[PDB]
Amino acid sequence: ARPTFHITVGDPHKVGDLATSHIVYSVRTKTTSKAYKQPEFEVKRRYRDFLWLYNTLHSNNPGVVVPPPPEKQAVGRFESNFVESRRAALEKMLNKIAAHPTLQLDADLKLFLESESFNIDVKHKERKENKFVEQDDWFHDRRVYLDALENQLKALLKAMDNMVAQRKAMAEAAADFSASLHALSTVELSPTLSGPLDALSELQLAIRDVYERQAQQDVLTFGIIIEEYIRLIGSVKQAFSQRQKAFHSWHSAESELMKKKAAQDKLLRQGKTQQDRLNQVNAEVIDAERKVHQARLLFEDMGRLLRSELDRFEREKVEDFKSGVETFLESAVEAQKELIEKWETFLMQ
Amino acid sequence: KAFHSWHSAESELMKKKAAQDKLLRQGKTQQDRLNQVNAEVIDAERKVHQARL
Amino acid sequence: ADLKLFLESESFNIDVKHKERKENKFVEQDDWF
Amino acid sequence: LSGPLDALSELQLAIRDVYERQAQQDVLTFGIIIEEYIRLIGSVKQAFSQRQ
Repeated sequence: ARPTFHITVGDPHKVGDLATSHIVYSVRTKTTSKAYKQPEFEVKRRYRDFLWLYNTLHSNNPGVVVPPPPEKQAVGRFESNFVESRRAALEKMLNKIAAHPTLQLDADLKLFLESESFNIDVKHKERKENKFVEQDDWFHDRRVYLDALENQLKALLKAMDNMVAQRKAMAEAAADFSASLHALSTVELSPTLSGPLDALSELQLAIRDVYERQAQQDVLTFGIIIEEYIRLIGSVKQAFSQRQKAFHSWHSAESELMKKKAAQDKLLRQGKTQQDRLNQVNAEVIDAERKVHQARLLFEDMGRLLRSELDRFEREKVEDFKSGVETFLESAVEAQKELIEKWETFLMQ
Repeated sequence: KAFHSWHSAESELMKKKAAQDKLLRQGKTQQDRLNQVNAEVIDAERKVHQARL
Repeated sequence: ADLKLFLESESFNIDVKHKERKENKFVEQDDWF
Repeated sequence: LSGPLDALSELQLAIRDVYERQAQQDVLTFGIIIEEYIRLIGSVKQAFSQRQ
């Protein structure tokens, strides 16, 4: 039910130009999930609703994840692709969250997916309105690697940008190389020389297209999967900050404990202590003692949750780049076949 | 005091490590100067390991 | 190593060379001399 | 995992290379031959001038 939540994000009611206009998607939840009311609902959410929503998920789940959002226009234009990315980004975000029972439980989200009126009015409606060193170590080890990996992923991202730019001329080149060959084939009046010139016009126009097409096959596949990760790596950094907070609050609980115990010792070494204050300070001590224990306890299990997540995440990353590598493979082989056919055409001339 | 030295060593190591990585992924540091910082990151670990122990 | 880099990189010996440094009895010896 | 990831290093490059390769393979061939004609053409341009 929780992962068995079925989501189509479709219907790109892409509100026409404003230079910032916001696509509204059907969100059809067909859901056998019993974390979603409707076995089908469609809502028609707009970008803004989701981003917020995404944030809401962020908000209701205290460290408890919130993967990347609907796609950013922070590099996006409003492109079908971009909006698709958004659509996808959601799909993904949603997908996962649904196969995480908790994020899927956000009530706003139930209402959101299962009612069209946007996140907002839903959101009113809902609130009725080892060593200490060894533990620090894994956290720091972790931070640091994925910090390094992040700077790499930022360099790899901009590598992709280059690769798309470096498909251009190339393109402009083979587009004017075709015209060059073509041009003289219309002005030369010798059929059997004009014709071959013409055949070579064909090869270059054909190469231009095939090259340009492959940027959308293989390079864009990698540029999407790299973009996905930087958000998600981004997100466990937000999670990490919740855990350090969890750490901050514990340590405050502990400092509070020591203050109250130190006061008790002082009352004690006056040598006559009223029994009133001995019970009151001690009681508060005991409440502090729980606060410390509970605080340690949740914080411990946040790191444990982070471990379980880290090994999943790590395996995931490999699978994507293999499918990534598969998209490259299909384009490369297709390119060479297409080229044999180009070759054949000018044998027959 | 020993508790004080040991966390001191640990905050100093985390810093040293951090300087190292940022210098590295500046991507404009020769392997000579990297080696000077790296060695010092490893001496800080010994300062943590001896102080904790 | 300079030579590896030298032969296996064109930028000349020089920048390679920065990059690499990360930047017996008395009678018997005297007789051999 | 290191190995494959690295293996993917080799590849990309190997491929890269092949890609890289091709100007030199082909493009260059052409650039030369293109040039050549142009050389004649220049010269016959002269040829003409002589004729004038």
